[PDB]
Amino acid sequence: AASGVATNTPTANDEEYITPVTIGGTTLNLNFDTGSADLWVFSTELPASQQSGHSVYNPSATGKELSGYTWSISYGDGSSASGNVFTDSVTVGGVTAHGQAVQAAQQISAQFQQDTNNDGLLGLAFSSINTVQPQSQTTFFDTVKSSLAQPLFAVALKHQQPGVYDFGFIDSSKYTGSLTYTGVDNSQGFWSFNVDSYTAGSQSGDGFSGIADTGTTLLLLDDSVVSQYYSQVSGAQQDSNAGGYVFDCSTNLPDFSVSISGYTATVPGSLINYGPSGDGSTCLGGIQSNSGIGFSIFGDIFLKSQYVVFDSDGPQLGFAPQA
Amino acid sequence: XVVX
Ligand SMILES: *[C@H]1O[C@H](CO)[C@@H](O)[C@H](O)[C@@H]1O
Repeated sequence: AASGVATNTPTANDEEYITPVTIGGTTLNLNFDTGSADLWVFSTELPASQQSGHSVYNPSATGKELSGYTWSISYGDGSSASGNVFTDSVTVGGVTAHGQAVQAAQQISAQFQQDTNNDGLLGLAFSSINTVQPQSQTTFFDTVKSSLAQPLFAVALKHQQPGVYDFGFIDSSKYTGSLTYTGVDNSQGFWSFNVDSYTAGSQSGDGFSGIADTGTTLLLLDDSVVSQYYSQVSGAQQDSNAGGYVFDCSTNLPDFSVSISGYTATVPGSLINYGPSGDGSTCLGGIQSNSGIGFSIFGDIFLKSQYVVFDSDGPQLGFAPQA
Repeated sequence: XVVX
């Protein structure tokens, strides 16, 4: 049976986490995203000026092209990418997927052309939302799941420290106590779960649902919740230059917690200070609006406080405080 | 930050 550990590393301010992946012999730094199901990479099919600053995949060398297949993806932050498809060997933390579909970029939006920290994304959401056409393909995880010791992956994302992606096994030294599991609704292709209630510093409220997304930087919640939270932060104000609520970096922030199947997952106020807003001497809050979409995005801000198990049996998600 |  297989299992492996891939090490992730946060970029500046923990904006994103990158992990090396070897494709057909070439190592690329990818952003592992539990919010999507496409494995796409910068390739030699891109204009030479866009290959700059990146490690790129050369399909010609080792991939097998899927004639007539294309892919096109759009993310929540408005970025997008599109291209063609090849099958190749993909290795993550010593676990190799043979014949994995690799989406070679032909076009990338400005956000991607501006970010030299990654060379593409590896999606870990359910394969049901993979964008390959005419026939969708399976994610790296779905491709290898049957060969793992256990059909799950686990993640420990840290604040300005290397973290891990455990594939096929749980590392009990990564958390305190025992894990608590909750059921997942994969109907929209996400690792979606329910919270029974929340505590925002001195205020508590009713439950809601959200997705566990390693690919989103912040904790995105309903506007009501956001308001409630910053109403308790002396001098907090919205700053469009920064992207949301900002405050004095020295401010004492309240904790934020959610009740999940009887387990209280708490994000300490210190992790809610994202970092410099880069607009003077204010810091950006880790909690921001979800734009009225109807469900919350449990992004990296949240994940830095827990060890999370993504289990395909159920499916279910397990949580415990990071050790 | 991003939203992916
Ligand atoms: C993950 O688990 C596999 C199967 O137990 C081991 O062979 C591997 O070394 C790692 O512990």
